[PDB]
Amino acid sequence: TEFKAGSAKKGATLFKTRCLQCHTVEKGGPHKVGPNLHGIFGRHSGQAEGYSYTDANIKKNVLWDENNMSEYLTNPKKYIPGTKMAFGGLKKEKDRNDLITYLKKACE
Amino acid sequence: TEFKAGSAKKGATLFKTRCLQCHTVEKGGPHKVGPNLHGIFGRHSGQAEGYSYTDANIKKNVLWDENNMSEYLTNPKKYIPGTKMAFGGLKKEKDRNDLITYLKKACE
Amino acid sequence: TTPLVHVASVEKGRSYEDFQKVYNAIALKLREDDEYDNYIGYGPVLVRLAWHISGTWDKHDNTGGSYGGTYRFKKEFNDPSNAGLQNGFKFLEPIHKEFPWISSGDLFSLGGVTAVQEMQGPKIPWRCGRVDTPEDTTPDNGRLPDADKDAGYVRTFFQRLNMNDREVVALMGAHALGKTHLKNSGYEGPGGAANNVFTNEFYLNLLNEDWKLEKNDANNEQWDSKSGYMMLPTDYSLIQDPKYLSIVKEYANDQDKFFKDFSKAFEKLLENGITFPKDAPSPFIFKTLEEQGL
Amino acid sequence: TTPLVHVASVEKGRSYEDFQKVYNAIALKLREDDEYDNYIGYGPVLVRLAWHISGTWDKHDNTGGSYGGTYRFKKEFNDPSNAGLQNGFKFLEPIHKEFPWISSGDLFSLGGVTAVQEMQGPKIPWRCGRVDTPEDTTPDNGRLPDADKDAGYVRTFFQRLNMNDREVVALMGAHALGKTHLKNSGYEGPGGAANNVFTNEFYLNLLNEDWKLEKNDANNEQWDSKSGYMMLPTDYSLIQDPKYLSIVKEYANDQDKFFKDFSKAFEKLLENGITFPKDAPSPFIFKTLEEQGL
Ligand code: HEC
Ligand code: HEC
Ligand code: HEC
Ligand code: HEC
Repeated sequence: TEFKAGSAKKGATLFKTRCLQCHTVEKGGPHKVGPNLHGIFGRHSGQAEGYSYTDANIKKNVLWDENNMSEYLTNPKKYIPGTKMAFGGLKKEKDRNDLITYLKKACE
Repeated sequence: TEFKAGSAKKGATLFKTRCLQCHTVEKGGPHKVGPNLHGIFGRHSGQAEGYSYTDANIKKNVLWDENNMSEYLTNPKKYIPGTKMAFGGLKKEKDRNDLITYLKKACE
Repeated sequence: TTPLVHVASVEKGRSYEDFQKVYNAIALKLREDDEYDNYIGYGPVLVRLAWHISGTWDKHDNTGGSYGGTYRFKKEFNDPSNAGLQNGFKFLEPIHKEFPWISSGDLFSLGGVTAVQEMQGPKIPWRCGRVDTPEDTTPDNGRLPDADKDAGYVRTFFQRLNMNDREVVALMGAHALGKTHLKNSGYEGPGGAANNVFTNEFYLNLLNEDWKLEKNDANNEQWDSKSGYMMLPTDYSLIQDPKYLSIVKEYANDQDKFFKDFSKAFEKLLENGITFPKDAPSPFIFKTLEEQGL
Repeated sequence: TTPLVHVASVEKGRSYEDFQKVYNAIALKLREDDEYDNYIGYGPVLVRLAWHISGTWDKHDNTGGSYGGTYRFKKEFNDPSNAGLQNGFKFLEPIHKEFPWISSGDLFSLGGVTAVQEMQGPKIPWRCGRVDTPEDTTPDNGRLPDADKDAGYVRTFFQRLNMNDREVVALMGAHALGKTHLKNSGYEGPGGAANNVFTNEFYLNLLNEDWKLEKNDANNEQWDSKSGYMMLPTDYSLIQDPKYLSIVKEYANDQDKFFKDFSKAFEKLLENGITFPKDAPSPFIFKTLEEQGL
């Protein structure tokens, strides 16, 4: 893809620091602030069962893939107005490459 | 020390890319477009024999501080207006971290 | 003979655009070194650094504050309760070498303003004119608050900063940022799930979470929750005092109200002890890196 | 009925500051991804990109140019001449995603403009209004020059671009940037020591360095130097042409002259085929990151 692949070992380092506090990637894992990310790729925005999202995540309605995910992580509040997630955003391309690569395998 | 050390291997790969074309770190090595840098630390600006520095380089006349010489690589225009060295500059601390470390040992 | 007077004198030939560049230098370095403190960033420690130097102010004799920018000397950066702020200091030093003209006071205070804005916080008006003073003007130890204390000590301390209940509760919203480092202050853990983003989570977590008083590995006592968060005693006292509680409850519902109150209270904190001339320019409102396209 | 007319229509409600923000995004990514092509950067490939899409123009029927601009769809992306320019497109698409309002043609040319300035080149006035165009008008392959050729071929080719002797020598100065990749064009090596900074080294090395005609690993003959430099036959033909030789030695002694001549020439290039209405705003001169403290 136009969005390359990086180290999944470095991506986990990014996920443990910048993600794990709000999310969990294991199958049947617990939600915390944000919805569980297992099987997020190839899924709809905000369809995770049992938890309350904002009106934004539905009325955007994008299939999560390696491209728009990268677009969503650079400026979370630019891509989807009204989103709950409070995140500085990943401003470095390699950081997005590594993290999504880790997310690629972890949410399988 | 006011400036922390970095890796000598990554600085080598950065030296053989952004430097080696213009520069040699060997003792008694030939100048190319730029002067030979052997014994750069513990020596002031532009005393290397055989190379022609524009007077601007012979002007400032400062010992290369760790700590200065690394601030050189920030913007090789500002520090000494009118220099002949054409370089984009190192805008990342991790770059000068690895480079100035490699530029120590190989300068023996 | 009156308490000493600190008049704000703008740096020679310096204007808005010059200070906007200093902002950009700090705002870039924040994005640049993002690995600090497990990817929290230098943002929170720069907000505390601006608070720490401005928290030395005494309204009675007009001693201390951000004016002198005397935070650089052995007396005041080696204290017990400033531990960890050296990182914020080393952060602004390469930037000050870039702009040797700017005063230490204006640099530190701006560094606090910059951090808050880039963390997606409210716009904070910032004024220049702070003047560096000789080392004889350096204040003494213990003019900053103790973390193990109650609501009474908090209200009492902030009176010396001329801060009322409204302003102090707003200012405490900043403790949603960063964390406590056991190696530094003797407390451990963050206050919420967003450390590097400016939000009202502080007030939300305070009354929403279930808090238990426990002991850390420094033997100090802090309020911990099942979610892994923490609260200092001085922080937990805000829901203990009924007057503090209503304002806590309000900011939890209205984040916009919290932003506007914080901005005024934070600016006032940074501007405490400064006498601004009539010919002084209006307060600068700096553009975020997000508004400049970055 | 006559050649086509391409009218520049400014994107709805867009001004200079909007395009300045797009400039910044590109310029920051120039700053950020520096590891490309052994730390040369995306600079040379972006200015070649803006050239290659503007080099498709034919003054006779007014086909091609940056109005479309001729890049953005499938077939001609695959030309034998444009191999390696896919990295330029990959660079600009994430920027186009956060700026979907700007047209592809205005983005490609601005990429070329931004790359030159951030490489410490001259200020290049850039004008918006380029409008997206359907795939049915999509100029073919072989409308761009061949590197193995002589001076006469170059003069003849650039007549189609409305370029004269002085204008082509100025444009050729951009070949001091980056290198040739054997994998791509069948040629290998740089033209000088400084690849990622804009300079007159192209002209200096041209008449100073000792050149040898040598076969590369692609069995293509190029002019190689002892310092490890190289020149395309088309580049070397500039000192093979006496009238070209005069302009080459001029830019060698005077860099400022070349910087000003390139500015007009390069601005003319991306603007070829565009008819600007009289109400159209004056050409933008964007500020570099360095000017903004970035
Ligand atoms: C890493 C990318 C680089 C490092 C580290 C240094 N350079 Fe260069 N160099 C070049 C020239 C033409 C000069 C002359 C300077 C002048 O006349 O003002 C220099 C000089 C230096 C110096 C200072 C030496 C002195 O006596 O003042 C240092 C410390 C140095 N260089 C380190 C040539 C080039 C060049 C050509 C394109 C490049 C890419 C670099 N240098 C890069 C580096
Ligand atoms: C704290 C709060 C965070 C942090 C630091 C991150 N996320 Fe996660 N996130 C959070 C919330 C409250 C929501 C719901 C927002 C809404 O409903 O609109 C989300 C949502 C996401 C999504 C969308 C998918 C989904 O709705 O299930 C993704 C893809 C996502 N978050 C990923 C993600 C990544 C990769 C993070 C770190 C790099 C990250 N978030 C941080 C809560 C929070
Ligand atoms: C307007 C801002 C602000 C005010 C006012 C403020 N703080 Fe904080 N403080 C912060 C921020 C932000 C941090 C986190 C810094 C970091 O993580 O590097 C912090 C951290 C701390 C820490 C832990 C530092 C460490 O590294 O462990 C202590 C202790 C502390 N503050 C004490 C206090 C006390 C006591 C008060 C008032 C009674 C107070 N501060 C008022 C912003 C503030
Ligand atoms: C104003 C800009 C400009 C003009 C005009 C121009 N070029 Fe170049 N071209 C470039 C730059 C810069 C590169 C280096 C690309 C890189 O290093 O990624 C390049 C690269 C090339 C390459 C090698 C590409 C590769 O990846 O190996 C060829 C071949 C080439 N150009 C042909 C030509 C010919 C033939 C002409 C004219 C007769 C010409 N170009 C005119 C800017 C220009």
